[PDB]
This record gives sequence, C-alpha cells and structure tokens, in this order.
Amino acid sequence: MSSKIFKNCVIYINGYTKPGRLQLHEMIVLHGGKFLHYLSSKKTVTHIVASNLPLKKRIEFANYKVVSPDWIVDSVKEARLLPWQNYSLTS
Repeated sequence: MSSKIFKNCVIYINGYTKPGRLQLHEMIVLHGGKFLHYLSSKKTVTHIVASNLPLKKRIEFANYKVVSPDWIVDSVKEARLLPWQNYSLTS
C-alpha cells in the first residue's frame, strides 16, 4: 500500500527539520504533494513542518500551523492522512 496521500497538497519548511528538507520534499513528491521553499501565501497555508519553532513567534505571526515530522512520517506509514493537529507544534 503506497497511496499518494498528499495529492496536490502544499507544504513549507521552517525552523529546523529532520531527516532534512530534501528528504522530506522527496517524501512529499513521492506521495503526490508539492512543497515550497517560501510562504508568501499565508492566507492559504495548508501545512508547515518545523521541528522547533517558538509558539510565541507563531502566534505573533498568527498565520503559521507548524507540524512535527511524526505526522508526515506516520501518515506515509498508514498510507492515509492523519490529523497533524494531534502531531502539531502549535500552541
């Protein structure tokens, strides 16, 4: 089972991440999603992965929904999307 869970989804990478941005970007394209090296379009954030991002800075921007890598890794493992809102780095 290898379903393209992230079909036409979009992500951004912020703070610091693992295994590395390139590896995570490859997981995204393997599973049919897209990624960006930037986030101009705050108004249409879909996901952000950041394994370290101050919650205070997040709410000062008030436009970021940072997720820990466990979501993406485990959604890939289950070959279905999990709620990142339970594997999040939000407040």
